[PDB]
Amino acid sequence: FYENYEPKEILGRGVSSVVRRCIHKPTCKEYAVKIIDVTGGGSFSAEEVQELREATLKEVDILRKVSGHPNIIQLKDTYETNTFFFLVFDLMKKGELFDYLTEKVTLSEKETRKIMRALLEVICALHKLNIVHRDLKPENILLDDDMNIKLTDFGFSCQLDPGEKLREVCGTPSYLAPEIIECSMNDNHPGYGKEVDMWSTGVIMYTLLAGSPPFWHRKQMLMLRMIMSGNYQFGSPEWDDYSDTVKDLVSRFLVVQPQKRYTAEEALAHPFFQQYV
Ligand SMILES: Nc1ncnc2c1ncn2[C@@H]1O[C@H](COP(=O)(O)OP(=O)(O)OP(=O)(O)O)[C@@H](O)[C@H]1O
Ligand SMILES: [Mn+2]
Ligand SMILES: [Mn+2]
Repeated sequence: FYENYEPKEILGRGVSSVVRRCIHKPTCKEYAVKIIDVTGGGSFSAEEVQELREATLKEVDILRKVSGHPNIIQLKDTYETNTFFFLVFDLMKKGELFDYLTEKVTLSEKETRKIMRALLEVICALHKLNIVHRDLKPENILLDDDMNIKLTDFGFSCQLDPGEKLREVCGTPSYLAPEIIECSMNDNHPGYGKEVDMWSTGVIMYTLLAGSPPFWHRKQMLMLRMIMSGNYQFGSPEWDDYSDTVKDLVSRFLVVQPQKRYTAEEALAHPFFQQYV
């Protein structure tokens, strides 16, 4: 990696990796490199290190499969050694949607419609290929020069065989679909699928508008109970200025029963996105 790229400053860090800005020596163009330390540390037992190696490979695999979409991050180069993985992506200058939301506090309904439209189009493309992202959140949505969205972080992503379900619990609890929490509680649960992305997308859209999570609590225990029950509300002091149309959309995502939750294709067909037909 270091023979072709000059490593710069840290752009981010993950549980087992570091993301740094870097310069491609030959071209002198800048990129971002996600460096994954497969060996990690203590909890990284003989078996764990391999758990990561295989996961990274899946990540790269998905990346390669979705390469080419205007709003998905583009994997440009990869390198591997007996310890680290080096994924090279185009550099996202305006950073994370999370950072942006941090400054803006909340976003307008028109801006949110801009972002949501692009996001749904991405998820629609991922779902069309039977790929579940499993980590849809503001932190994994980056921004380019023109403030256009770029979905990143396919570290928990999986391309599913027809009818294949998942059972592992991974991702930020606040964005976890009820099915994921259910599954962890009971082994006799049918596992989960793509629909989890749609719940996450719901949490996201809500937070963009409200500047806060639909579900939250001091104790994770009750927070999860809230998610499971789907007990969230359009807070009286915030949601006043937004149209009911957006509130109908948000509510169609936050549906505890996967089978009755909106799909990306349905979401995009909702009134909220039909002004110029
Ligand atoms: N192409 C990019 N351009 C700009 N900076 C980026 C890029 N990709 C990642 N970063 C930054 O690094 C952070 C981590 O990237 P990424 O989400 O892939 O890491 P991770 O270790 O998988 O994350 P997590 O801890 O959520 O699992 C991002 O949130 C972002 O701030
Ligand atoms: Mn991430
Ligand atoms: Mn990740």
